[PDB]
Order: sequence, then C-alpha cells, then structure tokens
Amino acid sequence: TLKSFTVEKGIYQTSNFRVQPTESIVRFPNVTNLCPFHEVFNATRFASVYAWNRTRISNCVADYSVLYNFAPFFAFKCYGVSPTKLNDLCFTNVYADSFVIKGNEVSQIAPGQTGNIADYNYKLPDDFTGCVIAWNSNKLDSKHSGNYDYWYRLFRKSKLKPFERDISTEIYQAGNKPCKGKGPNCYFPLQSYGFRPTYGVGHQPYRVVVLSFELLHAPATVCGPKKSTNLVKNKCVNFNFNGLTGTGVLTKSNKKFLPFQQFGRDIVDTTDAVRDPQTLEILDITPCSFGGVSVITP
Amino acid sequence: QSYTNSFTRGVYYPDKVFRSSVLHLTQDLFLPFFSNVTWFNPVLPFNDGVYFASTEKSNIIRGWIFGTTLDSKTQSLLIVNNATNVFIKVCEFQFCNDPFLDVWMESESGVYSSANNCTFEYVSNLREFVFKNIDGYFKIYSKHTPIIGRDFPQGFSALEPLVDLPIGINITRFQTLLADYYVGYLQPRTFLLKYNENGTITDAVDCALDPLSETKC
Ligand SMILES: *[C@@H]1O[C@H](CO)[C@@H](O)[C@H](O)[C@H]1NC(C)=O
Ligand SMILES: *[C@@H]1O[C@H](CO)[C@@H](O)[C@H](O)[C@H]1NC(C)=O
Ligand SMILES: *[C@@H]1O[C@H](CO)[C@@H](O)[C@H](O)[C@H]1NC(C)=O
Ligand SMILES: *[C@@H]1O[C@H](CO)[C@@H](O)[C@H](O)[C@H]1NC(C)=O
Ligand SMILES: *[C@@H]1O[C@H](CO)[C@@H](O)[C@H](O)[C@H]1NC(C)=O
Ligand SMILES: *[C@@H]1O[C@H](CO)[C@@H](O)[C@H](O)[C@H]1NC(C)=O
Repeated sequence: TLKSFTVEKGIYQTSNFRVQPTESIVRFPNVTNLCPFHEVFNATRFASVYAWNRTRISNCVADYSVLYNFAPFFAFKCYGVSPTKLNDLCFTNVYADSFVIKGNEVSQIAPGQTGNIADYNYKLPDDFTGCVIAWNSNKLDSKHSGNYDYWYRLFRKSKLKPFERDISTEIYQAGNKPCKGKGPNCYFPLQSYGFRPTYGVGHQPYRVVVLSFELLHAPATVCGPKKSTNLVKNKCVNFNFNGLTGTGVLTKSNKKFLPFQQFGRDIVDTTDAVRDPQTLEILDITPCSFGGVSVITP
Repeated sequence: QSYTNSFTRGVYYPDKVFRSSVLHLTQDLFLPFFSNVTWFNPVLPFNDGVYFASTEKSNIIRGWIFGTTLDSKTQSLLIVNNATNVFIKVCEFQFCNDPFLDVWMESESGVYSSANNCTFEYVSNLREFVFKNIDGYFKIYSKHTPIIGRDFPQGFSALEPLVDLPIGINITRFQTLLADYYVGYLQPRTFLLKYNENGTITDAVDCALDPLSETKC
C-alpha cells in the first residue's frame, strides 16, 4: 500500500475484512394448491378427436412428475422452450387437449405435417410451442365387441386452420345436383373407430394428450412448484424469502407483526425483519460483521 | 341524494411492509381530506378507484357489480356476500336491472339471466370499503368499526387489505346490489402517515389541504 520497502513507525490503514457466507437458504411459501390433473390424466372416458376437449388448467401448482412414474409416457416431444425454463414463466389460462386416436398417427400430430387428421380433424401451427405425449390404452380403451364411441372427421370441403373445432353434422356434397339425405354421392362426414384389444401395435388406440399448452401471459401467473430447503439460524447465510434476496444472520425476534404483513423496514430502507412463510415466525436479519484490518508496526 | 364532507376518512395501508414508530411520506391514490361525498339505483362512474361506506341494520346491501359497459359483451365482476361466504365471479353475467327479493328462504339468485366463459371464481355497522384497480389487479380493503351511537363519527380508522386479486379485467361503471350509503372518488395525492410501536396507522396528514399541512410534510 505504501509503495515502499521502508515502513516507518505508526498505524497504517490497509484492506478490509468481511465474514463470507457459508450456506444458502431458500424458503418459498407452503406448497398447498396444485391441480389434480388426476382428473385430466386418470379419467375413465375421453373425447373424440373431432370433438376434442380443450381442457382448462388453472389456479394451481404444476406437479406432473408423478405422472412420469405412474404413467410411462412413451411419447414426449416438446417443440417450444426447454422444460428447464418452465420455472421462469408459468401459466394461468393454459389450455390442454385430450385425444383418442389410432397408433400410426402420433407422427401426424407434429408441426408442418400432413394427412387426414392433420388436415380435417386437428391442425397445429408451424410455430407450435407445446409437448405431445401419447401412451397405449389397450387395457382401458379397447373392447372385444368394439369401442364404437370415438369418432373422427373424414370429409370436408375445405382445409382447417390452427386451433379450430368443428361439430357440424350436415351431409357432404360431392356432385352438382342439390342434396337431401344420403343415397347417391352424398356421404355422412362422421365415421367411428373399431378398437379391439387384439389389434396390432399400429392400430391399437393411443390416449394422446397433445399438450398444445401455452397461454402463459395473464394478469395472474399460477406457477410451477418451487423447492424449499431447511432453515439455519445464528449463522451467516445467503437467504431468499419470496424473492427478497440478501445475506446475513437470522435470529429470533419479538416484533409483533400484523397478520397481513410480510417484511419489515427500518428508518431508511433496509430489510431489518422478515417473516418465514411456513412456520410464521418473526426473524430478525442482522448484517455480517465487517470492518478494517489495520496494522501496527514499530 | 345529498352532499357531505369526509373529515379524515379513507386512509389505508399502502403496502405490506411493517414499520415501527415512524413517519412515512408516501404518494398514492387516496380520498382527499374534506372532499365532497355523495350521500344516498343509478349507475356511478369509476375514476381510479372508489370509496364506499355503508350504515344499515336491516342488511339490505348484498354486493356489487362492476364493468365497462355491462352489455354481456365484456367481462363483468360480481361480488355477493349472501349470508355466510362471499362469492366472487368474473364473467359476462346477463344481470337483471333490479335484483330484489321480498323479505326465511335465502335462495333465488336470479340476478343474472345467462352464463358464459366465467374464468375466475373465488370463495372465502359503518362498513367501509376501498376498491382500487391498478396493474391488472383488483384490490379490496375493508374495515368494520361498530358504531357507538347513530351519527357519523369523525374519527380515524386505517383499512386493512381484505383481498388482492388478479382478475385482470377492465371496469368503468359500478352499481350497487340491494336485497344508507356513501360514495367518494379517489385522486393522486401525497400523505404523511404515523406508525405506532405496532405498525398501526394512528394519524394521517395531507400535503395539499392547508399551509400548515405542507410545512408538516
Ligand atoms: C405447511 O404448514 C404446516 C403447518 O405446520 C406444516 O405442517 C407443513 O409441513 C407446511 N408445508 C411445508 C411446505 O412445509
Ligand atoms: C370430453 O368431453 C366428453 C363430453 O363432451 C366427456 O364424455 C369426456 O369424458 C371428456 N373427456 C375428457 C378428456 O375430459
Ligand atoms: C393414475 O394413473 C397412473 C397411470 O398408470 C396409475 O399408475 C395410477 O395408479 C393412477 N392412480 C389412480 C388412483 O387413478
Ligand atoms: C362539495 O364539497 C366541497 C368541500 O371541499 C365544496 O367546496 C363544494 O362546493 C361542494 N360541492 C357542492 C356542494 O356541490
Ligand atoms: C367463451 O368465449 C368466447 C369468446 O371469448 C365466446 O364466443 C363464447 O360465447 C364464450 N362461451 C360462452 C358459453 O358464452
Ligand atoms: C401493541 O400491542 C401490545 C399487545 O400486548 C399492546 O399492549 C400495546 O399497547 C400495543 N401498542 C403499543 C403502543 O405498543
């Protein structure tokens, strides 16, 4: 500091000393409200592809990792952001889709694809940000007589557009003459499936959740779920409480907060106190000891 | 309908921060001191929030309806505090003009006539409410001080935040749902609030009323 090799007598100022932290503490609120997609993924009956249910998912915490183990999804294709980024943006008005389609058809549910189902039944846009998931359903969507309860569109005098649904049942015209009833070139534009438990792999019914989900933006942002760790006291730690981030020592306090308050502030700005979202206890935050490291030499 | 004055009523907690024995100079939407208050089923405008006071004994007040046009083409907010739990429903309800029930029964919610999308739902003596709407959030603050007497008490009461909601709709006209009340309109101002040992607001001073209440600020 003195820029010399001959230090005279005295007390010379020098660098500063700080007590660096040693642990990291993250305490997000109790994890209470989450959606039982159990109703969305573990139902007895789903809808036909021509009348696909745009299932609404809202106001809950995203916990579908159990469906990783309970339901072995053989198909999982995400054309949008990576799942690891899903914590940065959550969804409130997000849509979900429930499909019951054939086996050699999951490849047709993809952006830029063509075919009967893609053109007449369900069309995805080129810029599709979502995940397709499918799984076999022989044990609960096939019958010896035949599951004559799932339908799909075959004829239509136009092409579809992204996110369009049609329920029309009017007969389809194929010739010049005007039409009243079936008979001649006037076909009914609805045909059902014939699922049986002993079909081949390419013809067995696949329960296909085309999670064509997005609709992230909204005044509300019900979020994915956050991990919490334990709490450490009387030690220098780096803390993150509901987005308030800092460093210091968290000791027991005796301030009497009001039931609607979260933080506390001193006479200037500093976050003197805080309230833990889970155990609901006042905790005083005191900053880490720091100062000068002055040197005395003769 | 008549016109009266509000002595020092309408002061609420601006934020969820605890402060102990201090004086805070803040800027926010408030009801100016000694402003003109309408004393009262007409439709009233909604300029950057409203302050609603009610005094009754027969419990004729049952809720509120909010919207921009109430034409069943834009989302409308209905709040009904029927008897035990408050219902908040946000959609294009086709409300009737005059929802009134004789007098027991406690049924027949024929206030609306049709249903629609209906995204959001929620359940849970001188009643004072502040309704504010900002940043796509609807904030409802309330206070219930049992009146000792029958006149209007010129006194100080801070309003704790009852609920904050991400309804995310637009509102320009608000009405009242029956089975005396006071309506006031908010404005941007700067206030000085006093905090006791216990993060309670005990006194407030405006900064645009009088020469004294500018030197104080
Ligand atoms: C939520 O609070 C209860 C109350 O004691 C507690 O038992 C529970 O473990 C808390 N949940 C979390 C996420 O810690
Ligand atoms: C879809 O809706 C139909 C009725 O329109 C119902 O029978 C079926 O169970 C629903 N399926 C899903 C995916 O919830
Ligand atoms: C939900 O479905 C998964 C899929 O196989 C299954 O493992 C799990 O046991 C089901 N739970 C219930 C109770 O439906
Ligand atoms: C409303 O009250 C204010 C008091 O600040 C007064 O100046 C104004 O004239 C009143 N308006 C009326 C009585 O119409
Ligand atoms: C749902 O919303 C759409 C557009 O916002 C509207 O056309 C439709 O009528 C709504 N559903 C009902 C049942 O009103
Ligand atoms: C704060 O709350 C305590 C609760 O016992 C009460 O005794 C006290 O008077 C309140 N106000 C002050 C000035 O501390």
